[PDB]
Amino acid sequence: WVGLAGPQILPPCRSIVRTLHQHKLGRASWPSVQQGLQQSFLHTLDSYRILQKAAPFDRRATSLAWHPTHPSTVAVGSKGGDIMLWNFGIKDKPTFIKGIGAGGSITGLKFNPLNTNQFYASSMEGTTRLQDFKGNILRVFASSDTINIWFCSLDVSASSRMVVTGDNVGNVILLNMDGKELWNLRMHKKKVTHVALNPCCDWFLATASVDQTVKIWDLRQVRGKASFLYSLPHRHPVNAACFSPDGARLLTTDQKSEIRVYSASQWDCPLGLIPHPHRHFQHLTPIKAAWHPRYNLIVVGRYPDPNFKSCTPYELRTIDVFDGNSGKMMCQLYDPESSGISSLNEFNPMGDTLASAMGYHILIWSQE
Amino acid sequence: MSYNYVVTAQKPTAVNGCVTGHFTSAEDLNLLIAKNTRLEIYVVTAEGLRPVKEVGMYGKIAVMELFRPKGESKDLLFILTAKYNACILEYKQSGESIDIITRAHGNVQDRIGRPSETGIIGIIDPECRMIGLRLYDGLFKVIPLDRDNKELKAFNIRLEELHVIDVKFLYGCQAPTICFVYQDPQGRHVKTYEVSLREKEFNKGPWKQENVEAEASMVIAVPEPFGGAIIIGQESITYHNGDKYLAIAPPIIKQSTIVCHNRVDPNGSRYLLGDMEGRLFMLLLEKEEQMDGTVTLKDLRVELLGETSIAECLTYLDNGVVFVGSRLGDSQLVKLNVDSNEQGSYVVAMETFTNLGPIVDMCVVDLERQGQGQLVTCSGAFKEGSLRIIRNGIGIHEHASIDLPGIKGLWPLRSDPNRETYDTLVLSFVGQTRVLMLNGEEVEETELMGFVDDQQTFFCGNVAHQQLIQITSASVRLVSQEPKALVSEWKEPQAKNISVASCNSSQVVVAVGRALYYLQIHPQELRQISHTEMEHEVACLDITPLGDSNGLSPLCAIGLWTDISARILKLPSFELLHKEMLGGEIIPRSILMTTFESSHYLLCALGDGALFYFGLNIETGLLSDRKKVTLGTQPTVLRTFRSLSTTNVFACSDRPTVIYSSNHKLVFSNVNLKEVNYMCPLNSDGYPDSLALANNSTLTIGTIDEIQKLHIRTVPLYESPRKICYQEVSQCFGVLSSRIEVQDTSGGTTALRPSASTQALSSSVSSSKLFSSSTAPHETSFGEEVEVHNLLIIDQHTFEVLHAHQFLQNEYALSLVSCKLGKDPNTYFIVGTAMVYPEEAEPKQGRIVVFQYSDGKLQTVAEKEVKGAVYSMVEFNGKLLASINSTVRLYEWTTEKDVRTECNHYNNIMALYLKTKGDFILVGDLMRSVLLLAYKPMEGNFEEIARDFNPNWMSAVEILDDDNFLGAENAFNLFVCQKDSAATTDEERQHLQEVGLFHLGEFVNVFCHGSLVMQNLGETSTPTQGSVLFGTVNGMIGLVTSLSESWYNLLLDMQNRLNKVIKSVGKIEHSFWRSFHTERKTEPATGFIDGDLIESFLDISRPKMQEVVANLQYDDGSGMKREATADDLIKVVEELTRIH
Repeated sequence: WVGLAGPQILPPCRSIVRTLHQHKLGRASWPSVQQGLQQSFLHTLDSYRILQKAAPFDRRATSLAWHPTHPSTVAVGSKGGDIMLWNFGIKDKPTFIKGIGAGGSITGLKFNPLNTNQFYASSMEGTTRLQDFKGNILRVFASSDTINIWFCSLDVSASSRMVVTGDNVGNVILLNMDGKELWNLRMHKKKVTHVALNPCCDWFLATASVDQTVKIWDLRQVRGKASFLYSLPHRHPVNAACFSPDGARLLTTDQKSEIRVYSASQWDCPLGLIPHPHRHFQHLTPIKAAWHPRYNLIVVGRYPDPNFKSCTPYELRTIDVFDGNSGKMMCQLYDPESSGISSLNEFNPMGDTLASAMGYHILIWSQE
Repeated sequence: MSYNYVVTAQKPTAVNGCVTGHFTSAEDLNLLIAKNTRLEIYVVTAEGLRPVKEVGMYGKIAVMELFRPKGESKDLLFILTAKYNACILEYKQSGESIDIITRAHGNVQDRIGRPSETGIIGIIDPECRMIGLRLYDGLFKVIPLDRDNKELKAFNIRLEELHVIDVKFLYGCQAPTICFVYQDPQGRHVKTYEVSLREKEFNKGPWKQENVEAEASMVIAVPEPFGGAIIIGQESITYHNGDKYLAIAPPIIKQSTIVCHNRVDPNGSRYLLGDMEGRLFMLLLEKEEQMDGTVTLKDLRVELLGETSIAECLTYLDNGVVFVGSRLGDSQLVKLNVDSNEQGSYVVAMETFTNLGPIVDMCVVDLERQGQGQLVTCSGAFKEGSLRIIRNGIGIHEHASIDLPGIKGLWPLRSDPNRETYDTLVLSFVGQTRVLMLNGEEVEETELMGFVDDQQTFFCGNVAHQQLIQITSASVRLVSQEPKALVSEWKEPQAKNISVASCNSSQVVVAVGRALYYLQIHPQELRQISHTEMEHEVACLDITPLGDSNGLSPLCAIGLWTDISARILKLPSFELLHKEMLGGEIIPRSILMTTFESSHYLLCALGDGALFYFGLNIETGLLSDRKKVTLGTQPTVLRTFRSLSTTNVFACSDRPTVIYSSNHKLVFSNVNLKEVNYMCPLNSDGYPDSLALANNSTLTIGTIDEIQKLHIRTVPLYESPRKICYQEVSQCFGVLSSRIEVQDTSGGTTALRPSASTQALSSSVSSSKLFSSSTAPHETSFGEEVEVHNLLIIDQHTFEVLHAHQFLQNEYALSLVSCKLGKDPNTYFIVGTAMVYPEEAEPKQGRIVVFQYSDGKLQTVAEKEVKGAVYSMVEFNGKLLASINSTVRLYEWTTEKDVRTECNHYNNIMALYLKTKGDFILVGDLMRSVLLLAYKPMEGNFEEIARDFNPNWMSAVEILDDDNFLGAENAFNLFVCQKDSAATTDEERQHLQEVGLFHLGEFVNVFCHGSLVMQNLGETSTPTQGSVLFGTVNGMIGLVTSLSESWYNLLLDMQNRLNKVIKSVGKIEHSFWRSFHTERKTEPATGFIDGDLIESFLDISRPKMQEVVANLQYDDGSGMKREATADDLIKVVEELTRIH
């Protein structure tokens, strides 16, 4: 369960000063200093308690992307088809694209790594657009060809210059950034909820689906017809499976009350299991667990369930932060008068600001 | 723009592991030390170590193991880099050529996976069947070493034991059998497996498993006669053979943890145990011969042998000689005893190998003669805690030194005409001359006949017709070699004294008041051939023959007294061929003509220590290019020696210097010495190719360094040294020390062992009452047992570095910053305190305390309580800028001498590092990269200008100019940031772009400006622009420099060609080695150049040299392009070495 019985942090009782100086002397493993910082962070995260900037747009939030570089710029997607490009700390009226509203949900959005004036999108209209924030397409990377077939889930890798989309039937297309198809094989039997290719290994794809599996693939090696590398079975449908920065470890978030870590030295079987309510609801965007870009932590929206075996006696609509080696609650984020079920939660590139898709709202958590 | 140059001044001095075996020969016992990127190979002689080869590797040496495969006449070397470069290496000597050849090599890294917290572990099968490594958690890496596998291809085994503490291969089992301590929720346990290359998986060891002492760190493989494993921890040592278990818990371990072990006896009888306190224990395995069933282990016993320096590893060599690989202090070589002497010491330091590491802080100071520069003072740290004073120059190695004060001149001499060498050294004092006969290395006061010693000698030496000459004040004496006899004597006709002399092999030019006589040396004959008078008094003379001159100089150089001129006279006649006005008032003190690289010069030094020099034409006696240098306030006396075939000039003054030429311009290497008044080359039987050097008190015979070198002094503190700064006004250094004390049964404190602040006549303790303690003593880190920090400020003098005053801080204050300053009154020492309670992770109670020092009295002047932890402070335009925690405060100092809160900046997480330039402020925020702030006056507040995006865990930070910013992070990389301004209201000018990456390989505390070399105006060359020196945790101390756009490209190109040549020492590609590396990122590396590649240019064959220069279009400053030659680059790299 534990990724080595705790990365226990440094010198007697570990005051950061004591730890930092130790690091200075050569006497301190970086991974130790790391943990010390992580703790120092976890502490500042308790005073993050302030939502410094909140906003909506309409319909419901469905996709969240942090600008890869600016620690203020955030993109947000809507069940309607809305795209907000919001740089808070500027007070400048976010760039806006209004979508269909009917179908047209943005089921996935990543910024265009090669040009951040553009983004990619997984639309319920049945298209994966590459589009400018000043609302105009450049090239539709994939369109459906049958109605009722649309796409749910993106990634995209600057490094290998690839684009992957999962449709709602189980098909996964893989494109090069010009737009040429290399894939199409039906990798999953049902809706592909989440597609994510490895940050540290260009050709190492993880695909999660409603078929209650997460699949791991090699693109350069195994193009050869729906015959992956690993398939991970789950108690329920999988809402998301995304890699840790550095590519070792995968964070699986199932549809009911289970989050899993899968190690790179395995992949096949889970490292641990974190039990954590997040359930399926009607007009609720599926909860997804995510990594903190820097420290070894996990963020999730808790969604209290009278049937889930609560360890804690107090069960609120809190934003949960788990250890990630221990697997155990490092703290909760909760603003009465503002909190509700937080579907999506992503940290900055820098991990000093927390963006929360709170169903209908967008919340920005920052230290005083 | 933004081009950078990184060049290693110094070189890591810390030992990161040392291994023993038969690498070089087989009959040889070798010791191999790893420094970081450096591999040092030695042979163990009866008396010490003999250095055979030091190699540099494009990697940080992580695993270094010797092993002997069957059918190999010697031990091979296995190296693993921290970037996962693996290689097998072999010693080869081609008669006289030393070569390390890459047998097998590859990059064994997985394509995924996070390094274990405990780091890389490498072990080799006791039968060299395979290599086994632990790179990541839950995998065991195996390289099939057996048979021909040359790319070092490797497979992995899944390792259900996730958290591995230590692995080692067991001795004597029917399969490769691995033994390890691991950790699970149950505690720590020892388990064993078998490795089959055959099927590629574990199989199960000779015993299922055991519970192991709670804190078991070491796993020792015991050799054949026993065959078990020793497991060391705190408070316990255990033997496990597999069925057999035997353990002891000797009381004398409970003081500190055992860091390192080492086998003494090939059978495994005894083991050496290095401590952490710096102890050394002998482990003894009790052999019990039973009767038939033969050797069995009876018992374990440990005995303290005594204290070494804090050991990172050790290997016993032989004859009771041990090598101590220290990283915290000086590594050493020690002798062990059978019977312990006074104070129960079996251990005696034989040799102390100096180590600068860690180096927590350092500053640059101008101390010796103040003429730039040039010394660095650094740090420490624990009982190994020291101050290191490091300065650059040509060192002298003394071989004899006599207390013989007031020498007024020195001359070598060959008394024996049949002898090639010198045998006599003549010295002159105010009263007279004494003669020193050199026998062996033995000097001997005799006399030679024909030489008087009534009065002072101005010159003497071997001369023309197998004769000796002695020009005294009174006369000119010419002595005959065979029968030493006065053979001819010249005196000033009217019985006056000679006031100035000069002499070559066959000509003499003395001077009386104004008068000049030119004499000639002939058999038995001191033939006067010329007599003139000068405009004013004669200051000094030279008649050195230049070039194709038959020891007979056509010219005569002379300095004049009141008009202050250095003029060339046509010798034969005294025909004034060129006058030269020098300066006002100060009388010239030494003049000499000389040939540098077949070009002829006239140097001329004055009584204030100002040296002029000209390009003298031998034909017209024409002086050209008057260049002027100051070098120390003593009248500089000039002299000559011969360096190889090449001839240099020694500049005898309070700031001694040696001048030579490299291309056609002359270079001033600073001589590493106190005053030197006079000097002469002495090539004695007993002193070959040596120098006689006389200062005010001491004659010295010695050998001069071939090239400018770099040189160190130690000042031990027995305290961790922490922060340091120089208060030039009160002629004083201020150092923040800190000592480990043990919590007592009553109130805590109490040191172990006296240190710099315990031995402290004149010491103080501010008992400032501003804090309020807890009612019940919250003693954490043992409520009555274990250690406490205890931090004071100390004052070291300057010269002599006796410790002036010691001062104990708030008692629990950790104190993190030091400062010498002003804002109106006097020069203060300001200390930014911490206030660390065991116990809380976050600190929330600062203190800035202002001090004023004089006469050993150190007075707490002012004070300001802060609500955090003052991480750094800077003198800023008169104010005291301080990072407290998240916050950056400005602080002002008004009348009533209190430090008063001016404007703030709030937006940071850590804010550990500050560096200002003008009104600009660089901030290293540990938890989120770095940021530029401005103080705007006309305004009175802080304004964020730019933040670097991408979040760097920086080690230290530095400004290079108001546009470029330097960072080093936990990844041993360097990064450079950028300013700008961007069009139409929207600013990327707010984005500190990062424009330079480079994987250093070292960890940098402290950057700081200043240099170790003296810099030259007009001449030299400007591939160098800036100078930022930096301290490493391994004691390596490189410098970075601002390069030309033009220059950068050339060198960038150089590298690539240099890379095509140069047998890399494990076929590690340099570009890879340097390329910027994180656990998540790996990028090529731009904007930087490593001098270490550039400098290794001067170390290849002239063919390979011409190969690199082939096809190269070079600009030699003429603007008109030309084909570059090997020599053009040699004088370019030659120059670049002379910048540290």
